[PDB]
Amino acid sequence: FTPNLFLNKTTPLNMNASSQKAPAPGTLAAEIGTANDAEFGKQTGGGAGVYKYAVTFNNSHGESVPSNIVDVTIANEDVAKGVKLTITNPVSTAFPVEYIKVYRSEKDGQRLYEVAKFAVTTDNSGGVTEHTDKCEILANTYTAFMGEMSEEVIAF
Amino acid sequence: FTPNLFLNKTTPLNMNASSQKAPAPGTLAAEIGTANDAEFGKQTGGGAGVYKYAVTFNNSHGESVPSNIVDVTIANEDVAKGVKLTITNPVSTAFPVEYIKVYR
Amino acid sequence: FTPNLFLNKTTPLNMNASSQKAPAPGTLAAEIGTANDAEFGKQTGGGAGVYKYAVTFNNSHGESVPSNIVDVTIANEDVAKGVKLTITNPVSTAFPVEYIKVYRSEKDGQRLYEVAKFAVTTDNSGGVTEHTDKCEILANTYTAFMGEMSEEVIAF
Amino acid sequence: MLFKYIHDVNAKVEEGRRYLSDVVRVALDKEETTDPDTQEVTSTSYRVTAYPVVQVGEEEVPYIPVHPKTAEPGQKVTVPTYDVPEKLPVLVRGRNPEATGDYDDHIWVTEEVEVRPLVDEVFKEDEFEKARLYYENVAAQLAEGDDIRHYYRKDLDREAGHYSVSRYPSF
Repeated sequence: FTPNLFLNKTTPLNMNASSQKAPAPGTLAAEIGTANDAEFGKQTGGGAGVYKYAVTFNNSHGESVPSNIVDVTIANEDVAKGVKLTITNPVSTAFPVEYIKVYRSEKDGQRLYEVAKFAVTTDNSGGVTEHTDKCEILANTYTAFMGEMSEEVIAF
Repeated sequence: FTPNLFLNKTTPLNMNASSQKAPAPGTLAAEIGTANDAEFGKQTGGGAGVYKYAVTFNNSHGESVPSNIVDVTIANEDVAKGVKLTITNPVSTAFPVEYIKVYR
Repeated sequence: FTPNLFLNKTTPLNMNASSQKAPAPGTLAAEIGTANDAEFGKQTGGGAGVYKYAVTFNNSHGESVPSNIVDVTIANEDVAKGVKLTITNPVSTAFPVEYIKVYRSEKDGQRLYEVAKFAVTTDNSGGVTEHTDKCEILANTYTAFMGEMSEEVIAF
Repeated sequence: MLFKYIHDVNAKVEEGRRYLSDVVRVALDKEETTDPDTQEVTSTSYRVTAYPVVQVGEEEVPYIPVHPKTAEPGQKVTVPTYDVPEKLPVLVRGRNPEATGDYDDHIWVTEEVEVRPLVDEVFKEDEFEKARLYYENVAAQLAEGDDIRHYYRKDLDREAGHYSVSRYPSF
């Protein structure tokens, strides 16, 4: 066992931009999706509850300001259906946008944490990116790694 | 007694900017103030007369061109009240303003 | 007799720009002029035929892409009258134009070669330059120099 | 806008107060003044300006190849459009008024500042060559890889050699 001090949990949402060269904030719209393999029901208490969603826009220079917060209500029969997110690019960004981070809160919670990270479909101003959330990563959780540490398997 | 060649009097107004990085000119307005400790009456033969006012906009790079020239008429009973100036910053300038000079 | 490999013939036309900072392409119109001393009749078979014309826009940085290509038909009676070219500057260029290169084909040919080089009347947007072609130079031709070479006549 | 030049500045320039964007636009334009009654113009002038710009959209333009490349007869490419913003952010050091310990006293705050043109010059109806030369010089000096440093114009200057006037303080 090798405890690492820089291996942390899901990063909590930050209300300030990380750098002045980061892109501008945008808008977010959320609703119940139409998939059939969502994993919201794997929690002990089930998937029923209220969740919060927010996104930030990113480039190679830093992180932008959080977008608007949207509340989604999930019923006990909708746990198998994911959440479809509609992300809109900033109108007049001063720096380019490259990828997005999705922030979700705990079940019936208040604080948000990062749960996803994917690239934009297009970087044009006002562009629209559609993503379906299947609750792959639960908020406020940790991650560990195991494997064979040898030159024949991994190296820099 | 040490006479200095670079020690001079009040600087006369110039109509050309000292550098191209000076801010843009603005506008000036003047009127009789409401003070009660002006020293306009310390001149020979009173202080009532007609005066001309103009301002320039300065920064660390140079001095702008003079603004509009306004005329103020001071009566004999108004020598104790000062002259109030209303300096307005330029709308669009490449370099910002830092301080003002008043020319009389 | 001193042969030189860089004493080239008329340069053939290239279909692409030579630099990022080259001017934008413009337009060209050609028709029969009103001159009376054109030299199209000095060729062996006469001057009757169909000729193709094109122009390119130049500055200190490089050369632009060719403009549109037009066809001019010269009869046996219009040989002494030159061809009038109307060159129009681009309206949305990044760097301004300095001079024009004129490209002409052979008698009923298919390729174009450089036959003229002159400056513009004005470099303003939408400027119009008029030039009359009197066939001073024939396409696909050479040029040779003879003279006295000594320090008292020519030097660098 | 007769001419338009879009230039990309590096990180050192992008960190300056006057350059708070990754792209600088240089342009030359013609202006006219008309009587209110009809289109009777009174004067014509040329203006050379440089602005920090932001992206606001895209458009379709023809493709212009370069010597080591070849293009299709009707190939087209997409390029972004730009517009002048109003305020741009910048991070400065600050203090937390409601700090609780020695670990959250010093912070970085974000403040928005007004955007001003880098260059703004006006030329009369004549001397279009002077305006073109100024525009080309500004573009080349931007392409040199540093800030815009030279603004001197001989026409708008005080007379040299006038000792009775140049002796006054200017420092």
